[PDB]
Amino acid sequence: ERTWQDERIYFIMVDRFNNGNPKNDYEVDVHDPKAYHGGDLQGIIDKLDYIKEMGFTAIWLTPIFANEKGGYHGYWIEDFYKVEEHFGTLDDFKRLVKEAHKRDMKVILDFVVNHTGYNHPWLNDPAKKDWFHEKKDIFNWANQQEVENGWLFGLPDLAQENPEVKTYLFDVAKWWIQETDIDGYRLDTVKHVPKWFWDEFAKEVKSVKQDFFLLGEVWHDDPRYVAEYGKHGIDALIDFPFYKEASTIFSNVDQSLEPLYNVWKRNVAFYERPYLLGTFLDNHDTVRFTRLALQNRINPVTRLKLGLTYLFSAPGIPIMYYGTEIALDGGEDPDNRRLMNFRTDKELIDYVTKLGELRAKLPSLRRGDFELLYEKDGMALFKRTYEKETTVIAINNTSKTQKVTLDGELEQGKELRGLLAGDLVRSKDGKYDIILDRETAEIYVLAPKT
Ligand SMILES: OC[C@H]1O[C@H](O[C@H]2[C@H](O)[C@@H](O)[C@@H](O)O[C@@H]2CO)[C@H](O)[C@@H](O)[C@@H]1O
Ligand SMILES: [Ca+2]
Ligand SMILES: [Ca+2]
Ligand SMILES: [Ca+2]
Ligand SMILES: [Ca+2]
Repeated sequence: ERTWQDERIYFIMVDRFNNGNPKNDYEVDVHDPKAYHGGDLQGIIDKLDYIKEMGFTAIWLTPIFANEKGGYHGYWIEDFYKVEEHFGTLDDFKRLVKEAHKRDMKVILDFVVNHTGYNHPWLNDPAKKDWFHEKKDIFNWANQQEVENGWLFGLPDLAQENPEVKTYLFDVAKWWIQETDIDGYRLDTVKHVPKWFWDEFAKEVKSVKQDFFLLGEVWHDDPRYVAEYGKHGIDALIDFPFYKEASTIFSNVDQSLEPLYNVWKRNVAFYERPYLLGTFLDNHDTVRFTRLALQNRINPVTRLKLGLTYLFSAPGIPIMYYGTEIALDGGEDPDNRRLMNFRTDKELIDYVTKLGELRAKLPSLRRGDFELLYEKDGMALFKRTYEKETTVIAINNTSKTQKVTLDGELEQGKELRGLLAGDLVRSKDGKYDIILDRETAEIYVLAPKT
């Protein structure tokens, strides 16, 4: 049966994906990095087959609720019960969900509880003074209550301690679920909101949809800090510790993969559900992984193939930011949120398709254990086993041809059939000699000798 461990997520910033209706292009200006660029819900529906053909099983949309001026990204909300006018209507969104569901795809909406836009009407309502915390900047970030009570980036910080605010938020959470039949929320700014709140929130949204999925963004690289939030009703967490290592290691050649395995081991140590961690090479808040490769003066296509190979073969829930599949460039926010281009070379689109198909086909890649057999200076072998399937993931992140011999770590008398690139390694006297040319990868299934 399908579980969230089995899912692959395609992550989209609505305004920056596909402008499928030019008639809602209000003040659009593609040459202003802080304007709306036109991407909308019709654009998303038009590309669902594109997304599915890459092997993606779910989509995550940045927030669709009406924003104030300047809020192209969706995080400066003006009305919690309205679809943003640039993106479409409520009916256009219900059709998106129906069309995703027709293709067996899940829909995750980005959901904000922490704050409103700078100019939300509530700020003028004398009866709403107590809906917001005192207007203060966050200074001591080691003070968790200051982090929870301060105005993040000057954004009006909602007071969940007020039961009217809490009820409003639960009410709206439940409404979108009941009205549009979405499958989950990606929860923004989870660490700026107190833990007791998430326990109650979780209980509310699953009371209306038993299997409703929550993915928490807890922006921190310490897994002990992040994992505490999984005890408060949030199913899955964004893996910033994975990201930190994967972005760095795969953006240049001749770098050790071992820190990624320690990320795993630490995930098993600290989290209740270590397969339910969202893994990624970049996102809408980081520099593009392509930019990291460019900065290192090295071919980004090659870097992405190795990184994506790891992403689609390691534990977790892969989350691929729109544009990864065309090596879309971009520096810091807002330059990491460039309009998508659908008319490029297809090399990475096809590669990603292969990887998504292999992750779907090979249950060891979704549910297997995860063992490190060998790692030296970027040359890595991993093993995964699920029931009677054994897979070996070989990533040569070195600038040399590498030969590694396994002798004991695999059952003798068999062969490793390469499913990514067609390699074949037969057991010779109980040994498997694995050869990979520089900056290549292969995913092998252990099978009878042919
Ligand atoms: O105006 C400040 C800031 O707000 C938004 O940032 C988001 C971020 O994208 C989320 O993933 C998360 O960390 O919460 C933030 C606040 O909701 C905009 O995305 C950003 O461009 C802007 O500077
Ligand atoms: Ca449009
Ligand atoms: Ca608006
Ligand atoms: Ca807060
Ligand atoms: Ca080693």
